[PDB]
Amino acid sequence: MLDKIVIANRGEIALRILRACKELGIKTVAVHSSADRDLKHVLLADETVCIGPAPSVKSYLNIPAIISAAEITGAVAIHPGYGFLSENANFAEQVERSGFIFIGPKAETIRLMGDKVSAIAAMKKAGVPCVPGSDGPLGDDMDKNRAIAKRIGYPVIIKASGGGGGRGMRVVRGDAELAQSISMTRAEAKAAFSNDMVYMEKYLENPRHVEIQVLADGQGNAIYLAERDCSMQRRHQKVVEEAPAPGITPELRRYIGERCAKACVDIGYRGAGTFEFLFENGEFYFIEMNTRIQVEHPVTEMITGVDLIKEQLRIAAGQPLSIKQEEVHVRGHAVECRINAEDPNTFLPSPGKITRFHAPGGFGVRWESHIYAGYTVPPYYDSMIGKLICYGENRDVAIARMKNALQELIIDGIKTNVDLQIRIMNDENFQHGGTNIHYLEKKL
Amino acid sequence: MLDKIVIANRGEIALRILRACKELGIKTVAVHSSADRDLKHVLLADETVCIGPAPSVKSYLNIPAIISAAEITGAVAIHPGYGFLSENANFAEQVERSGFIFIGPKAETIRLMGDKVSAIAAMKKAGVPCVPGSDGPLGDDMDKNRAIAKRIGYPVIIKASGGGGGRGMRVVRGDAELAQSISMTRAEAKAAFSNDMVYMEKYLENPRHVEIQVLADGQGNAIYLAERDCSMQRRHQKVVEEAPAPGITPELRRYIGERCAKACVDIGYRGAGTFEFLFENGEFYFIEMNTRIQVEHPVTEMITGVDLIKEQLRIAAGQPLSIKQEEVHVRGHAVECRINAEDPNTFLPSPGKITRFHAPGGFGVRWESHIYAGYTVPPYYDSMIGKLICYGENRDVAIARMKNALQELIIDGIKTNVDLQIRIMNDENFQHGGTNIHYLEKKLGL
Ligand SMILES: Nc1ncnc2c1ncn2[C@@H]1O[C@H](COP(=O)(O)OP(=O)(O)O)[C@@H](O)[C@H]1O
Ligand SMILES: Nc1ncnc2c1ncn2[C@@H]1O[C@H](COP(=O)(O)OP(=O)(O)O)[C@@H](O)[C@H]1O
Ligand SMILES: Nc1ncnc2c1ncn2[C@@H]1O[C@H](COP(=O)(O)OP(=O)(O)O)[C@@H](O)[C@H]1O
Ligand SMILES: Nc1ncnc2c1ncn2[C@@H]1O[C@H](COP(=O)(O)OP(=O)(O)O)[C@@H](O)[C@H]1O
Ligand SMILES: [Ca+2]
Ligand SMILES: [Ca+2]
Ligand SMILES: [Ca+2]
Ligand SMILES: [Ca+2]
Ligand SMILES: [Cl-]
Ligand SMILES: [Cl-]
Ligand SMILES: [Cl-]
Repeated sequence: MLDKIVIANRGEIALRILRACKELGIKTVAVHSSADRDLKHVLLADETVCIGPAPSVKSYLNIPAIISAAEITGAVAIHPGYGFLSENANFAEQVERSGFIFIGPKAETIRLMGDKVSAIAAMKKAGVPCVPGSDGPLGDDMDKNRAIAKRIGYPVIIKASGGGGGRGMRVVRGDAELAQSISMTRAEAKAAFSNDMVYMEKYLENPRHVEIQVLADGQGNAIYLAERDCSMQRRHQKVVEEAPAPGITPELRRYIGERCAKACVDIGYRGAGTFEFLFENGEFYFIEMNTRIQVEHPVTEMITGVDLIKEQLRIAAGQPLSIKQEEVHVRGHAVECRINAEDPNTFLPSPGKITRFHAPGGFGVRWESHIYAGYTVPPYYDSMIGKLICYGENRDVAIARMKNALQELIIDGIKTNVDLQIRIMNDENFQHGGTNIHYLEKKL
Repeated sequence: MLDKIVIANRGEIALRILRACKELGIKTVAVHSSADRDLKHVLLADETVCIGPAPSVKSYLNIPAIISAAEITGAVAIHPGYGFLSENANFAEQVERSGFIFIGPKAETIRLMGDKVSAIAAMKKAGVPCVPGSDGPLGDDMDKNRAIAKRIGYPVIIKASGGGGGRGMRVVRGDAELAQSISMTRAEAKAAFSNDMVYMEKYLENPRHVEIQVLADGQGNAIYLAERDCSMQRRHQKVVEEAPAPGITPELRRYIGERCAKACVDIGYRGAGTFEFLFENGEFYFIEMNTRIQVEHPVTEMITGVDLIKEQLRIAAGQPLSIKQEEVHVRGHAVECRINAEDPNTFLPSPGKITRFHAPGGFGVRWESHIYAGYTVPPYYDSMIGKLICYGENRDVAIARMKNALQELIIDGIKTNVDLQIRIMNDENFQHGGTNIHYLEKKLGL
C-alpha cells in the first residue's frame, strides 16, 4: 500500500480522499492555497504545504508547486480529485517523470479520452455510438461551419474540447447565431481552460443523462458498477444525481455496462472513470469520458457497497481488481443533492462566513462536506460546498429521506440552493422519474 | 394506519423516532419537560405538549400528563422509546385502557419479561439455561442468603429486579460483604426504580455480553436479527457495542437465535426486543430481556438493512412482519460508541452549554444526536447525548472508520467521553476482538 500521498485538491473531495487514506493507514499531505488554511481536511492532514496564494492559477493549478510538495514531504503518490489538474495529461506526465505515482490513468489515456474531440473519435473507432457532430475541431471558415450544422441538423451545440462543469457550451438554433456563438464559446474556453478548441454536436431534444461507473486495474481487468442518472441540470451542470437510473432494466444495464468494461480493456484504461451518455428512445450515445473520480460517486457507493476512492488507491498501488463482475450487486437506491453557495433563484455566488451549521443525520443519510460554523467560503473557487446523499431500500424511501434531511440541514450566513433542492424533491415529474436533461431549466 | 403518535421520550431516541415518523408520513406529538423546549425533535415535531417541569419523575414519568397529551391531540399511538416508562407494565395497561396503541409488547408480557426475576423463571421454565442464582426474590433471612451464595459459589452479584443501566447491582466477593450489599442494593433500587426487589446471581468471571435482536408481530411470526457484542462496560453499563459478535459461528448464531424466536412465539411477544446473554466457554446464559427498542439498535440496522423503528411502527399498526428469517442477511460490521456529557476520567456528569459542535461524516458514518451548537445539556437526565455508529465491509474497516470519525467530532463547552472512546478504539486487544465484560475497567484501573 502507498505510504504517503499528496491530496492535490480542496473542499469536499480533498476530505473524502483524506478519510479513505486514513482508513487504509496512508499518510496524508494537504496542499492548499493561502485562502484555504482553515479547510477541514487541511486541519486533519498529517502534513500541510502551502502551494501559493488564493487564485487557482497560482495554487491548485500550480504543477511545479504540487510536485515539489510531494518531494519535500517524501510522498509517493498524488491524488488529483476532480476538476483542477485531474484531467490534465501534462500534469500526469510530470508527476510520473518526477518519480511519483499519479492516482489516475496513464498520461496517454488522459490525452486519448480526456480530450473530448479525441474521445469521440476513439469511441467511434471502437464501434461505440456517439452523437452526430463535426467529428473534429471547428476552424474559422463560417461556410464550412454552416455546412456541418446543415448536415447534422439544427439545433446544434458548440462544445469546448477541454470543457468542464458545463462551461464552454452554447446551444445554436440557426445560422444567424452560429458565428457569435462559436466566437463566444472559444473565448470562454480559452479563459477557463487555456484551450480554445471547440467542436459541434447535434443538440438532442429529449434525452436523459445516464452514465456508467467503471473501475479498471490497467492489467486487463475491468468492471462496471451500475449506472447513474444525472438529468437535473442548470447551465449544463448536474444538480441532482441518483443511482441506479430509473427505468433501466437489468438486461439494458448489463448491455451498456459490458460495452463500457470492454471499452476500458481495449484502450488500456486504469483506475476509476465514468462513461457519460445521452439516453434517448432506448439508445445510449457517448458524450464524455471522465478519466478521474466523479463528484457523484457516493450514490454508486451506496447501492454497490464499493468504496471507489479505496479502489483508486489499491489500483495505484499496483493491486489487481479484487471485485469480479459477478460480485457486483445493486441493492436499493440513492439520491445526491449538490449543495452550492449561490442564490437559490438568481444563481449568483454567495461567498462568506457560515454563521450557523447543522448537518442532517439518521439511518441512510450521508453528509459529504468540509463546511462548519465559523468557516468562510472563499470567492475564488467553484460554488459546490457539500453533497447530501440519501440511501433507501427503494427510490420512494430515498426521496422521502432526502426531503426530511434537507429540512434538517441548516446553513446560515450565506445563500444556498437548499430551498431549490427541496423544490426538486417535491416535483411531481422528478417523483415520476426519467425527466430529461432540459427539465430543471424548463421548470425554473 | 398510524396517522399521529406521541413520542414519550427525549434526546437522541426521540429524534430517532421522529425521523422514522417523518419518512412514513406519520404526524408527531413531542411531549417534553420545561427544560426540553429546545430539543431538536421538539422543534421539528408537528405538535408539542409540555408534560411537566424539569425532573423526570414530574415529566417523562408523568403518566396522566402523557396520556392527556395523546387525548388532546387525537394521537392514536404512543412510542415510549427506551428507559422511562418503556418497560412499565402499569403505563402500557393505562395507555391501552385509554384507547391508544402502546408501541411495544402487551402489558402482561412486560410484567412477565420486563421484571428480571420473573424473566429468569419464565426462561428456566422454557428450558433456556440461565446463570445459577436465587431463582426468586431475596428475603431478609441471612442464613438462607448465605446458603444461596454457598450453592452457586462466590463471587456473586446482587441485582435489582427492576434495574436498568447498570444501576442497582453490587458484586459480592464473600460472606463479610453480603448483608450490607443486599441492604444497599435494595435501597438503591427502591430510590431509583420504586422497587426494592433484589435477587442473587453467580458472578461470571470471563464472559462476553452477547445479545440477540428479535422482532415479532404478535400474530405468530418471530425472527432474530443476528447478534451484538456489548462487552466494553463501565459500572455494568455499555460503552461500546458492535454487530455481529466476533467469533460467534453460524451454528451458534442459529442455535441461540432460533431459541429466542421460539421463546417469542411461546410467550406471544409483540414488537422489537432483545434477549441478553452472558457468553462463556461456548455457552449462553440468559440474564435479561429488554421488552423495548435497544439504545444500540443502529448497529443491527447497519448490518441487516432493517429499519427497527419503522418495524416497531408497522407491528403497532397491526401489520405482519415485513421479512422472513431466510431473508435476514448479515453484511459487513458496525461499531457504536456512546457519547456522554461526563468527565472522561472520573465520569462525573458534565451538564452545560455546547459552545462549538461539529459532527463527523463520510461513507459508513452514522451520527445519532439531538445536540447542536448553543444547545444546553440539562442536569436532570441521563448523561448520554449521542451515539456514533460506523459501518464497514469488515470489522477492521468499521473500527478504522470510528477512529477517523472520533477525530472529527467536536463537542466543546462540556466534558465528554470522546477521549475515552478514542482510547478504546486504539486498544490492541479491542482491535483483536473478544475482550470480556471486565476488560474496560481493568484497562482503566477501576
Ligand atoms: N476539464 C476540466 N477542467 C477544469 N475543471 C473541470 C474540468 N472538468 C470538470 N471541472 C470542474 O470540476 C468540478 C466537478 O465537475 P462537474 O462536471 O460538476 O462534476 P462531474 O463531472 O464529476 O459530475 C466542477 O467545479 C467543474 O467545473
Ligand atoms: N449533444 C447534446 N445534446 C443535448 N444535450 C447535451 C449535449 N451534449 C451535452 N448536453 C448536456 O449538457 C451536459 C454537459 O455536457 P458534457 O458534454 O457532459 O460537458 P461537461 O464536460 O461540461 O460535463 C450533459 O450532461 C447533457 O445533459
Ligand atoms: N427498567 C428501567 N427503568 C428505568 N430506566 C431504565 C430501565 N432500563 C434502562 N433504563 C435507562 O434507559 C437508558 C438506556 O438503557 P441502557 O441499559 O443504557 O441501554 P440498553 O439496555 O438499551 O442497551 C439508561 O438511561 C438507563 O438507565
Ligand atoms: N451474573 C453476572 N456475572 C457477571 N457479570 C454480569 C452478571 N450479570 C450482569 N453482569 C454484567 O452487568 C451488565 C448489566 O447487567 P444486566 O443484568 O444486563 O442489568 P441492566 O438491567 O442494568 O442492563 C451486563 O451487561 C454484564 O456485563
Ligand atoms: Ca459531463
Ligand atoms: Ca471531463
Ligand atoms: Ca442489560
Ligand atoms: Ca430491562
Ligand atoms: Cl469552500
Ligand atoms: Cl431531540
Ligand atoms: Cl441532553
